[PDB]
Formats: sequence, structure tokens, C-alpha cells
Amino acid sequence: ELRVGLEESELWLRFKELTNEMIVTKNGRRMFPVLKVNVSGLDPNAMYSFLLDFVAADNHRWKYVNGEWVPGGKPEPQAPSCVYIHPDSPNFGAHWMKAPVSFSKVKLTNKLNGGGQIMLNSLHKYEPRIHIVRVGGPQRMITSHCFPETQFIAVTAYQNEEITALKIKYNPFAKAFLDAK
DNA sequence: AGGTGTGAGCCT
DNA sequence: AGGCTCACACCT
Repeated sequence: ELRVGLEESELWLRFKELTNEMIVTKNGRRMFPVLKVNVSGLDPNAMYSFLLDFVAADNHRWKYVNGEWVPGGKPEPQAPSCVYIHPDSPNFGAHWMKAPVSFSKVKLTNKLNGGGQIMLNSLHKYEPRIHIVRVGGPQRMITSHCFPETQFIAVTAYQNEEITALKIKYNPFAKAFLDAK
């Protein structure tokens, strides 16, 4: 049937172990790693749209204390619900199935910025969630799919240097800093 | 054009 | 210190 698997899920888990962190900024920040998924079991000729949002992973604020993540408290008023529609939407199942669906251009921010942006609240842990929707009649239908490997804490600066190291290692745009010699 | 971390600078 | 921001020199 409909199956949706995470591409490069293992890079996500490598980050998860160390407690993953995603920078947000005022102008909005791209994710690394990028969320990419494989889809199967769609109707090749049906029309679907893909949506992405972020759900709170627990109720505590967090803080980094001497090389370790520890909870804080007082979860600031939950962030406004935002969503990002994949720019290829709407499109045929064939298109969504022919190659991994990658959310490379979504931008995460800490301000009520608009235009394909998701506002997160800093020092909170969030989980990406992907949705598939089909408008029709009997085939009317929305799925949601979570990937615990991709949980992360929003931050305005990296805190675990080991995370920064992995970011620099794999994100091509930080390749200039990977001059590790 | 457009994304990346690093320092530096800022307020509390 | 502790969190947020902005120029910048790199990269794509």
C-alpha cells in the first residue's frame, strides 16, 4: 500500500544520538540535513500535494549545560501553526514517486515571517511531519508521517560542537570550513 | 544569486 | 555568562 520512507534516515539518526540542532534565524534558515522521503503505493496518475509541518517533541524548554542537554521549564506559548507546501504541488503520483521528495527550500525562523517559512520557538524540540493530501471524492484523503530520527532542537546558535562538526562535514554550503587539517 | 558557520557585538 | 543578531569570507 502507501509506504513513505525517509531517505538518508541514518544520517538523521547519527544527528539524533548527539541531540540534533537546527539553526533558526530572523531571515529564515534552511534545514540540514534536508528532509527527503521515498513514496510508494500512490496512484501514478492521481493528483497529490505534499505538506510539511513541525510538532512539539516534548513540553519542556531545554538548555545546554557543560556539554550536556538538560531540561528547563516554562514552555513559552506554543508557536503558531505554520505549514509549508512543497513547491512541486499539485502534481501526479508518478512525479512524487519517481524520485525522493526533498524539502530543501523550507526556511525555519524565530519570527512571524511569512512566505514558505515555519516559525519555531528557540530552545524547543520539534519533529518534522509530512502530509500527503488528495482532493477528489472517494479518493479524498490525507496522510501524516512522522520520522523520530529527524527530531531536533531549534537554536539561534549551535551548542554541541559535535553537531557543528557534522553540519560542516556533510552540508556542502559549509564546505569552506571543513578545511580540517 | 544565495547558503554556511564564525566571531563580534549587543542587552539582560 | 546566556541568548540573539549582523557582517563577512567563503562556499555553492
